[PDB]
Amino acid sequence: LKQLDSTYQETNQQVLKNLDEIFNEMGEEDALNIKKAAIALRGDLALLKANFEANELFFISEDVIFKTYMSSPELLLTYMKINPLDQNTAEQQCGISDKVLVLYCEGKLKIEQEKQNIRERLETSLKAYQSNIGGTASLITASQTLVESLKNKNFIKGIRKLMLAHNKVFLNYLEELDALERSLEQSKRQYLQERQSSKIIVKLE
Amino acid sequence: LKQLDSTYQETNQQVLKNLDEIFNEMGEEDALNIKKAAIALRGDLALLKANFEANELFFISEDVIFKTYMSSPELLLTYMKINPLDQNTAEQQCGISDKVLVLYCEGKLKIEQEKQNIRERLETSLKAYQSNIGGTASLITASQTLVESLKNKNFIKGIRKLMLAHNKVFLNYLEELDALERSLEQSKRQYLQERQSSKIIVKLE
Repeated sequence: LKQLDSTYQETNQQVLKNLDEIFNEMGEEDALNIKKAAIALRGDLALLKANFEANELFFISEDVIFKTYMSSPELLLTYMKINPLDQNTAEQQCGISDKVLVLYCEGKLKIEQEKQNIRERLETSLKAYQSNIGGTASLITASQTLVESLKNKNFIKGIRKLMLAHNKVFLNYLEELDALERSLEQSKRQYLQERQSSKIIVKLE
Repeated sequence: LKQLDSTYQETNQQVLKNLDEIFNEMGEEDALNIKKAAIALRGDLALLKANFEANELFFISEDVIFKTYMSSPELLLTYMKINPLDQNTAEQQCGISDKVLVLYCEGKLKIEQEKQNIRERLETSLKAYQSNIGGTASLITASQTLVESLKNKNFIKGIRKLMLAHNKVFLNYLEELDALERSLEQSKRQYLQERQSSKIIVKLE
């Protein structure tokens, strides 16, 4: 049982952690729909958690009963001697001359009372579970699909964006060489100007 | 760029990490299909990684060129003075009386050579990318869907299994009280036997 809890509680935290990842008329109703589902799933999980915690509290106190005065007939009858029933029920159901048989009768009633207390708690636990489980499951499935979808988009985006950056670097080298080449043709043009000037000047004595 | 890498490389590791989660004729071809897709995605990612690494190596060495002898016409012409072209090309394309114009001609050729070297590398990078990206994307989507699906099944299983364990605990208390009650009726039956014996014996003097 102790293990089953830690598994349940990691599931619980992690699903909630997933939900924390958050912040035309078709997409309006969707954008709402997502966050309505998130608060709906927080509620669901809160109710299921409280219900598991209620049972586990009951189990601790109940286990002690089955170790002590519900552990054997002898201990039951000793316990009933010390803790008799309301004279109300003892008159009506256990009105017997034999005091020992009264003790047996009271023991039987106490067992029936405890059976009932356990039945009631189980039925309560089943209803809490049953009224949240189908919606909870759907909502977990929905949000995992969202987690998946976003991660997936980000993995692929991470590959594209680097590739586009690499292409920009390559194309930039080409831009730079074009600039360098036009700048060199211009330097050539000025050299040719300077040397045709120098030719003319030197010729003149 | 440095950032874009770390994002890409987390994507890379995490997708591979996902794949590490691993180990009627309809389900035969599926069970194979999953692991064939996994090795197919390892290959894809290995090729894309090598291609990004090849470019980033080239960028380091290339950036130095554009800082040094491709940074200006003056430095180019100084560099060409020190490192002239093969006399092969210099004869055929730069056969000029003016040694300075030969230097300009050679500079222009060197720029054209570098443009070509960059074009070739870009086209190589585009082909490596283009021949793996569509399959890689599909396969990432497929495996995320598997990651999602398994997690989802385990979250919900984690809730059911605890609930079933709680129901077993409740029902066990009921089993125990039934046992206790039959055991008490039996203790009563023996008391009644012992006391009817005691009644008979005491009466006899």
